[PDB]
Amino acid sequence: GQKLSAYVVDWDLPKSIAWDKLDHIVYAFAEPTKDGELSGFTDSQLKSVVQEAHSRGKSISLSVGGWTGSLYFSDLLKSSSSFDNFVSNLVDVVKEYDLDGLNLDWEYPNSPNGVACNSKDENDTANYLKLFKALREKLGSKTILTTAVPTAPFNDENQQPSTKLDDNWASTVDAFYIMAYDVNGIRDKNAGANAPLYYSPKVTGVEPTSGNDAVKAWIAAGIPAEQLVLGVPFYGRVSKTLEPITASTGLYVPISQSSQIKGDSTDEKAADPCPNAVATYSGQYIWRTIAQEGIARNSSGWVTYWDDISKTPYAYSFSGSKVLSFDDAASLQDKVDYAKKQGLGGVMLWSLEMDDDENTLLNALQDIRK
Repeated sequence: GQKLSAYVVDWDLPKSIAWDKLDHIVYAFAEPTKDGELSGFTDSQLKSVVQEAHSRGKSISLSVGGWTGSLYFSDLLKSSSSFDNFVSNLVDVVKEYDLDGLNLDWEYPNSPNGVACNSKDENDTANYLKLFKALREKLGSKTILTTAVPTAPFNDENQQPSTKLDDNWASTVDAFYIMAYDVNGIRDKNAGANAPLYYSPKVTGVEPTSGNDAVKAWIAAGIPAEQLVLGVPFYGRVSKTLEPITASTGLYVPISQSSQIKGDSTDEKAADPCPNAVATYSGQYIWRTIAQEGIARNSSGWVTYWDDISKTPYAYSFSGSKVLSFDDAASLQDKVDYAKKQGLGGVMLWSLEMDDDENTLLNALQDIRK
């Protein structure tokens, strides 16, 4: 298995990759086109990084899909001819780039969530498994086949999270990388954690999930814990509170749902790949910024707190009335402790370039690889 996997992104590769602090690089993203070709990544970068990984004895997978790369998965897999062509192209990419694996990041099978104009079909989840089976048959047992997954099992024919997965999921796919981040946001009445480790039903106005709830849901639906990988963020998110946060309010306070405020300098306005889509901010605030601004020592207009329920830090800036939910060394350690206790297969991180030059967050993950 891969104890610690790190996503790196084509549009912003890390200036230096800390190879000795990770086991697996996941290169994001190749985006399937309407014709089932793989586009949206930089040839020379992937070849450079594969060579570096291999020189260092490290495994590298290509991640296929991602948020803006999921438009065509449903269409591609629901037609026999496009399915076969897509499979052929995926096998070709593995050979062309000497990849050790493929990480499929369809966001999401049969879902009106994810990019609004994504194709969708009742058979999406069954077809996704068919895809993994085809890849397994063509590439063999050595290739690492993984999938990045939401906080509940893949949707069934009625767009409901599956309560019982086909046991060929676990027997075909090596690992399931749970995206236990971006959990709360403007779709919720109250602020909540970006990557809560726990969720308590006593808290209303937030999404009723967390790392723990997600892991439990995936295990309950049939995936053994050792094939689950807990994903963690190297960024936080800002929300705009309607009233100030104080020592008395805690994190879970009412927020503006009118529009997502900008996070840090990495938070560029961007529109989803749909007709007439409006450009929006994500509220992303990467660790490098959190560290540089001294948020943790109440600098730069922030006052920091810890949320004991979710086991994550948060901070309030009276200027702009912003709450930042984030992860630090302590909260990442707590996620690792949880992952080890649950006997998970490992952890993964999104994404590597977000760490500071001292590898503060990546260092916080090291207990998973021992």
